[PDB]
Amino acid sequence: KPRIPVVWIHGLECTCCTESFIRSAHPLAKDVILSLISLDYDDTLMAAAGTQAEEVFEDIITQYNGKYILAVEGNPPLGEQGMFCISSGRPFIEKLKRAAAGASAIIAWGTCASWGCVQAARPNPTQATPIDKVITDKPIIKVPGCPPIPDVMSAIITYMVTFDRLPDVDRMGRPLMFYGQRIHDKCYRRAHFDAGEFVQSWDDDAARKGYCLYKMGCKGPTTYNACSSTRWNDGVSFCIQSGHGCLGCAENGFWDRGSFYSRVVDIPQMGTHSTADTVGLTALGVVAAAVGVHAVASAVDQRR
Amino acid sequence: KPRIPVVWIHGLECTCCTESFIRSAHPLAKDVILSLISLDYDDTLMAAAGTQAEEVFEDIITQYNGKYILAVEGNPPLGEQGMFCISSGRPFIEKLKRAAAGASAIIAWGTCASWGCVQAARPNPTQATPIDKVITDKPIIKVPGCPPIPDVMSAIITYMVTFDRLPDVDRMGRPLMFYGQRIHDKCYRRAHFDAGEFVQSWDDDAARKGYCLYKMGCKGPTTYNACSSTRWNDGVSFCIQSGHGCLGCAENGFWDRGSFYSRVVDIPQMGTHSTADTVGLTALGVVAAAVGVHAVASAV
Amino acid sequence: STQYETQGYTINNAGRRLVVDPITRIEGHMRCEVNINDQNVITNAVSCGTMFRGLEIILQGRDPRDAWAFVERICGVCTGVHALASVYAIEDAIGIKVPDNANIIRNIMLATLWCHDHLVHFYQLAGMDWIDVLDALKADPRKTSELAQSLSSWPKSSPGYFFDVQNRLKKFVEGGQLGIFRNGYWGHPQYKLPPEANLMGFAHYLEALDFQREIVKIHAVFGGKNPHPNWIVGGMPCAINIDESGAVGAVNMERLNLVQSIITRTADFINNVMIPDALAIGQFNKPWSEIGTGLSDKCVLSYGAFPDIANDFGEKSLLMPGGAVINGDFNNVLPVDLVDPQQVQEFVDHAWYRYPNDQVGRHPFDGITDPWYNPGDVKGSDTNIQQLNEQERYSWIKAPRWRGNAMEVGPLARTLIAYHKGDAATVESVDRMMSALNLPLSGIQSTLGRILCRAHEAQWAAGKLQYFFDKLMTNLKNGNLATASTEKWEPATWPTECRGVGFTEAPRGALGHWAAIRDGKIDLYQCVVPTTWNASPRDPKGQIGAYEAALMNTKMAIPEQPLEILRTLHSFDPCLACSTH
Amino acid sequence: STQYETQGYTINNAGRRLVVDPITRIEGHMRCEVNINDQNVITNAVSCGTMFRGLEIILQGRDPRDAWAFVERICGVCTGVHALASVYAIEDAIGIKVPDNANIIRNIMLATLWCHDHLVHFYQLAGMDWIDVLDALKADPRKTSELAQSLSSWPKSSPGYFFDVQNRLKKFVEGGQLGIFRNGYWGHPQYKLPPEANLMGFAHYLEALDFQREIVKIHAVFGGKNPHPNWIVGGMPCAINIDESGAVGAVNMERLNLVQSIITRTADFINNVMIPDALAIGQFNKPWSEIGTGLSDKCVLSYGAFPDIANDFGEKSLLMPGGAVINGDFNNVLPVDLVDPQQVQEFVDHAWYRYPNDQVGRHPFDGITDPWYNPGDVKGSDTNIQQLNEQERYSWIKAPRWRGNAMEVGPLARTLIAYHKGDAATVESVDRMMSALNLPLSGIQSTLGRILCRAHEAQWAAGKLQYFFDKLMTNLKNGNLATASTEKWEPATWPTECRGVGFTEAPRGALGHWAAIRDGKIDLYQCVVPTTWNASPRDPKGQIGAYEAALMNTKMAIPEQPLEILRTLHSFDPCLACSTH
Amino acid sequence: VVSHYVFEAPVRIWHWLTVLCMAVLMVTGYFIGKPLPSVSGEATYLFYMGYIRLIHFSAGMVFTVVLLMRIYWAFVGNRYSRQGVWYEIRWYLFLPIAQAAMFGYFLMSVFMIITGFALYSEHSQYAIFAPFRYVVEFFYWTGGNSMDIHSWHRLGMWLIGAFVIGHVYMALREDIMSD
Ligand code: HEM
Ligand code: SF4
Ligand code: SF4
Ligand code: FCO
Ligand SMILES: [Cl-]
Ligand code: NI
Repeated sequence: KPRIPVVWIHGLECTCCTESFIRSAHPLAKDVILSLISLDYDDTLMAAAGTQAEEVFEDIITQYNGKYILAVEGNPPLGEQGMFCISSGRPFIEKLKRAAAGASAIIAWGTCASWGCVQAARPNPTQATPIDKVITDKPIIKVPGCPPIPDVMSAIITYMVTFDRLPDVDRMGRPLMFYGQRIHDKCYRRAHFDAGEFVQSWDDDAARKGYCLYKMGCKGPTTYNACSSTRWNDGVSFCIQSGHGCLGCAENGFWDRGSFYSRVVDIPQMGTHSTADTVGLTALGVVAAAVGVHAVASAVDQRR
Repeated sequence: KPRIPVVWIHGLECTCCTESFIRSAHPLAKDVILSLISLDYDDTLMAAAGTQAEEVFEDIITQYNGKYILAVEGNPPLGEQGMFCISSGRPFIEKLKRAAAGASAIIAWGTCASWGCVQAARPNPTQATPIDKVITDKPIIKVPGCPPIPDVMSAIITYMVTFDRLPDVDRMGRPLMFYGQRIHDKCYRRAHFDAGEFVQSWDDDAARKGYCLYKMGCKGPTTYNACSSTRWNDGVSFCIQSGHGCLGCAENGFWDRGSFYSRVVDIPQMGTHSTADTVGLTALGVVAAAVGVHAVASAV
Repeated sequence: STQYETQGYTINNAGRRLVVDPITRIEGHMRCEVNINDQNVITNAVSCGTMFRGLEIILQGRDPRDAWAFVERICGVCTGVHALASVYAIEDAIGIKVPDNANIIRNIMLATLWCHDHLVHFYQLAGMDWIDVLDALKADPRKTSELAQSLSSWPKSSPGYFFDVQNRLKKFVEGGQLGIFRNGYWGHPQYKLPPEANLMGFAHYLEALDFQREIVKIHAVFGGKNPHPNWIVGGMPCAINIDESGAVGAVNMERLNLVQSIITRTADFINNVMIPDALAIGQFNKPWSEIGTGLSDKCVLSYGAFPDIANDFGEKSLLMPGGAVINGDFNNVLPVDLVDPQQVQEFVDHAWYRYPNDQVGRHPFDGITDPWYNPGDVKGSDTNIQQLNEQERYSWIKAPRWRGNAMEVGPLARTLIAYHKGDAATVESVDRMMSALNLPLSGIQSTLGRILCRAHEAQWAAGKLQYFFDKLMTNLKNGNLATASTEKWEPATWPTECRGVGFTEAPRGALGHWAAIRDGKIDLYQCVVPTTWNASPRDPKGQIGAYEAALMNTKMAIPEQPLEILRTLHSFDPCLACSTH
Repeated sequence: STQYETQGYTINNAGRRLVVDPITRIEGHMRCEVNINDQNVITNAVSCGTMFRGLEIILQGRDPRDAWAFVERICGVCTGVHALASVYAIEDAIGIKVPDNANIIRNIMLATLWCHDHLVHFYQLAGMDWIDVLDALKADPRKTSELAQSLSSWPKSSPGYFFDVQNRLKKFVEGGQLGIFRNGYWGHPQYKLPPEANLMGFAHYLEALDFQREIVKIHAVFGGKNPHPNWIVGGMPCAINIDESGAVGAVNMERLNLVQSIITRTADFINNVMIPDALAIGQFNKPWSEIGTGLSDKCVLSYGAFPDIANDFGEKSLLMPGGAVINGDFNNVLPVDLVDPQQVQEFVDHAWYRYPNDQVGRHPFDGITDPWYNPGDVKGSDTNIQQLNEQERYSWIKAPRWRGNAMEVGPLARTLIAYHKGDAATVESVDRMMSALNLPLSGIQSTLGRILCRAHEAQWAAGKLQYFFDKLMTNLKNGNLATASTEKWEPATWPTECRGVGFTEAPRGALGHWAAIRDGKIDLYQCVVPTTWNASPRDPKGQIGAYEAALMNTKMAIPEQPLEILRTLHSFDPCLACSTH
Repeated sequence: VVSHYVFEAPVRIWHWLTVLCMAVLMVTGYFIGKPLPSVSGEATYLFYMGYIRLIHFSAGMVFTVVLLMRIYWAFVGNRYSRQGVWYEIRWYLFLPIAQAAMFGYFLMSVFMIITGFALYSEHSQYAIFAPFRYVVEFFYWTGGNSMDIHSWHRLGMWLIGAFVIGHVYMALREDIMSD
């Protein structure tokens, strides 16, 4: 009958993960909090501040020691003795370590907690390091993405509560359900990528027909998430559907893999129609010069 | 300020199109009826029955002659003097003609009104014929699908009201927006297709990973709709996502194009069954024996 | 004019003849004709189906695995039930047994169809028979608020809310474009709802027409789309993946979450909008518990439905019980058998079909769908029926009879069968419902009875949805994932010659598909649909169908305005394309 | 302990020191410290941002077209505003000029952020300061119903509804797992809502936490996703196709329909749930129109936002007006210039940063983000701050000053600037709002004033949403479709060396991005964020920030329970990751 | 255009090209319809169905252009130009007909081109291919979908195969009989 206690801490973060979690459509963010788990500590939502909030924290990690789930959003800085993120007058990394040692398992929310995200991009001034580099004695589920898909977050939660176990994971620490397949492999525009039909510059004829964004630097070919399948915000849309290439925001160090707008190295591309087209025009051209000498038309289409 | 009058008739139909239209999420079916158009006649929803319903019909087609839109769902039968569908004691085809002549434009809803759908599949007992074979003097927009996607129906409606014009059509009468591209063209499982990754039998390891359904006879490769892009029921799912191949239910005579679970299918002119393979392999073995006869004729 | 007695009724075609063609707020095409006397009482009723497509004919020579797709398109309103009936039958024929989850899913599909179908009927179709739409304009919003709050814990009830609804309708009507309310029956003395209840009703009419669309998302998940979802012989296509690589390609924890949320919302809606409105229509239109009884106190039929033990259509498994009552003896609920040729029969002596001998009845395995339009002396012509000839052939609907008996099927039948069989759940649901209305048990055998049961059934169905979901989840928890059997998917593996029966309860009554296979091809496929039972013409013995029976002895207040007729008819939930196929 | 006067205030660090660390129900990490006297009145306030990531440093040497993506991740609460500020600036630098629709869409994105952000703050963050959650358990549902109905035409108001809400909360609390309400402040004498208003409030808290999710679907359409949508230098990626083949690959009539429906629902919700609750919190907590005034009656600032003429950031175009007021002279609303080095400056003599000379202020184009943590004699250690040393460096937040003046930015600022500029719309919205509360105009310059304005702003934003939509549709009607410019997309076409300013009004206040380009690379990128203004430390002259100012002279009822502190702070809507970046 | 210029070899170099394209077309084409057994895992990095699709399309090009000019030569080199008489030539030639395999072959490959390009150009390349959009409009008038074009196309393959079986005997009948 009692709900399972969850502690939710925040390090260096933009709060996009807590923002995402509450966007959940099924189950409702509301219903998760009132019926599925006992969200016992979360700086972003809780009533208690200051020495009252300090007191809830201590009371919860004490009374449910060994028994509670630790959600972490954002990451700890190591620079300047960890004081790039101060919590209750002390480095954040200390609150993390004390909460971690008392937890049974740890969810690492978003690219921040999983990998490092933006605060950890070149030159990484705060020396932000992911949770798996700081907490090495506990099970950690990495649910990456900047943010992860709300319904995926909630779905992961419901899996854990309903099935009373941790989701299956790849060698990386990511739940297999939503991170087992690349965006590029469930992309609704694959048909175009397969043909060799690409957007070449924004709002061109191609883009208007929803051709492939591969050449606008889409990084779906190397990004494991569920955006092309599950999609964002109650299945409304996702990066690619809305005309922009995948940034790869669920992938380790994606901020540093060149520009968002450039190709993508080492993904095999060979167009069905594009190549055949070139073969046809390349053969026509051979006969064109051999018998005629090229084509100066007059109608150019004629068929009406 | 006044809303545009719409007359909605039904021939031989299953009513899947009127059911679909009301599933619309945006704008709401409700909001379409109360704000966007004046749905002045619809057998399935209206208060008036009998000689009251006859009276509304007559009154609306008279008072708005030349000015109203004619929605047609289902199709007219030609057999048994058209009495396979009786309306007010008279063949349906008469009600259609009399509503058509008074209309400014015609929306042929679903595969029934567009193509013929199920009632018109072999041996076609009622001789169901599509609207465009019976009404030849009016503009007809074909919005096929058994049914068409609810939000597509409504979207087409909103296009016509907001832009005050008929949607642009392929050389077949379908609005270009949603029927300009094939399902196979915007299939989320395309990656698997070209890869060579197919479901072989239902619920197999492949099927669980959501591989291509081509080999389970998916007809998406030859079916113009928007189900892979727009999707069904507030973008929840569609045939392929939910594990079944496209039947091609927006395409002309799709009921008669072989089995649904089959790639290489019934050529209806070749009769009973006889598929491309069947007839080809029949011919192949014919000439294979015609070779046997002239080789046995080598009297050297 | 001729007169004869049948089933305790005196059928008399003398006196003024009234014609209701076309019947509206039903599925498909119906014509109704009656006779009234000096007291404006119906002494003759004529139930004609004015459409036919011929699915039975079309199906022949088709791959049995393609059949569900064809016959699903029998009806778009009861979309999916025919497919279910199909797969059921082909499996019965070949001898295929589906995996548990396949069943649990199929049952979800059906419970969903019940919830949706019943709701849409109650408001969009039947509602206006009882709710005087235009009278809402004379309602006080504050009292409408106070009323709705007294009947229901439903949140949407503010006096401001009913005021906006009223104003929007006032806006709608104000322009002279009544649309669907045009030339309606408003102000008929049989409209008995007070101003405030009319507004409360109409507001619920619109809320329902909004909410209905969400229920079918459950279909969209498993079936792929609604209307007209997808199925397979062997189980279900919608393979389930819960915690392996590529769960994005299957039914997964997120998808199941969607379903779950729709279940909760559907249950909540039915229980707090429809259910209270049903009881409230019962409250104010009370004398209708004695009008339109028809066959319901003589002969009722259920096949049974919702098999909880997978691939077990037996009594100890079907959550919705089967059985038949005849001659008003409800203490002896007889077992129904669909194979038995002396049980389900179809006479066509009054239908537009051709038999070798048209005086005998054919059991569906011997069925003959040979269309032959032939109305006879109709006083008009073949292309102009002014008045059907009920002495001869007069409908596209075949006349089915259980052991020669004329039956009523549907929600009311299901309830009496369930009740008198002793069903713990149903004895508590009916007794409290009738006690709430201060009406006796017999009050349920009526035009009002039919509406009340339908609403009860939606409540039941939505309850059952949650039950089925839970069942599915327990399997998933317990590592049971299989959704399809493929062992006998190949035709090479089917009996060279075989036959089977598919049966369930469609929202409108008892559905059966009889199918025969020969060399991988459909040899025969015959359909006996719920409305075929209810809207049935007469048979050789002159016995009348459920419809014509329920219309008899009904008092009409205004003869040219056939509300009393419409009320009685709609309460059965007519579905003509279903009945004719 | 030392004492000095500043801005009409007497800053005194003698007397008991109170420490509120960590501040909750805000975005990111904040520490607040105060001093109280014998009368329990705040005589000193200390505003410390306890986080830093260093976006300005990271951005250096990246492609300016990649910048929006990096800086969007400054904040996930005000998600998207920083991207907008970015594109604006890179376009200002290169000299880009976007198509009309691109703007209309961007304005939509912002209005959407306003609607959503404000709503979530009013309920999820600030709400509990005013609504005694646990006191709802002592409310009578019938009176709670009667109250809600007196205030609003909102449909969800049945006595049954408030009863379920109460019961669900009673179930929640009954187990000893108060969760987020654990060790809260309930029963504090500053909670002034009656039982019934508390339940009405809490029911709205949940309804809001549900509805909020739907608003962002507008982002999902155009942006692709929310949080953190996508953008491009040159306009917007979300190409539009309405009537031509392949409209399935673009923003089409169906997609626009979705957006439309969200606009309607968002407007309706804000107007009937938030707006009434705001006024109602105003009604019962009335003496708060005189507590927490701060800088709001001395110095306020707006840059301006929502350019209606495309690529025209002038006064005649920005729908949300810009301007600054200093010394309480609101009759002379001064023009703001972001290029001018004698206007926007940033002093770091009290922040953990390093300057060549730390006594001067640097305009953003000369900005230096060199982190240098150095707290000094804090009576504890470097790794254990028991008490910050406000005499020296004490925050990760830079101190920005407009012309040396300490400013307040945000909803209240925007309103006074808009009002005193003569804005026809704003003079009618404020005058009626204050007249409804029987409070004078000056009542708006307060902690309560701040909440009221925010609510008014959401109302405004949702109205403007519909406006922007319509504008976009009129273009589509008129064959105008272009969504992006691509002439200067190539780096080969950019000036070898150039700089630009991006500016708008984020939900919290005035936002500016100053960017410098050299050889297709970011040379410099500096950010001055709304909360950086508000939560600002002191400067060389010892002047205090908007926060520390609003906390001064505030009476505390219980010192160990800092509700009065939280109330004042939350009303500014703190966003610390924004303030620090 | 990616390449330019060759010159031209002897004419039999263009026969061999056909037969090769022909064979390649048939194999690949067969497996478009009845695809090989499914492969497994990580779609990004594999693309089998697509190559047997790509080779087919481009083999088609080389084939079509080789045949268009193979014909262009045949009837300009003929000088026979540049119903009544076709029912009088079959009535004194009944009173060795493998020249009706030249006509059959010719027409079959032409038929294949038309059907195939109706299918290939239907992602409307809009370029020169508009004529082939009548072919689709035809098959709809016929009774049904673009699906039929597949069915009929495939039928062409088998029928073409029949002419090969009828050729390679007729060939190896005289190649063996070398008296
Ligand atoms: C005599 C030479 C040819 C042969 C033997 C051949 C054979 C085939 C076969 C057997 C199919 C499978 C259709 C099915 O079973 O559904 C096919 C498909 C196809 N063929 Fe050909 N064909 C030939 C010529 C051409 C030409 C000249 C083109 C022009 C580009 C072409 C383009 C296509 C296309 C576009 C498809 C459908 C591919 C898909 O579904 O993605 N074919 N061909
Ligand atoms: S847009 Fe990206 S994920 Fe989609 S098909 Fe093109 S390359 Fe693959
Ligand atoms: S399932 Fe059908 S439409 Fe989808 S990729 Fe496979 S063949 Fe194409
Ligand atoms: N319900 C339903 Fe349709 C009917 N009658 C079926 O079966
Ligand atoms: Cl899952
Ligand atoms: Ni922010």
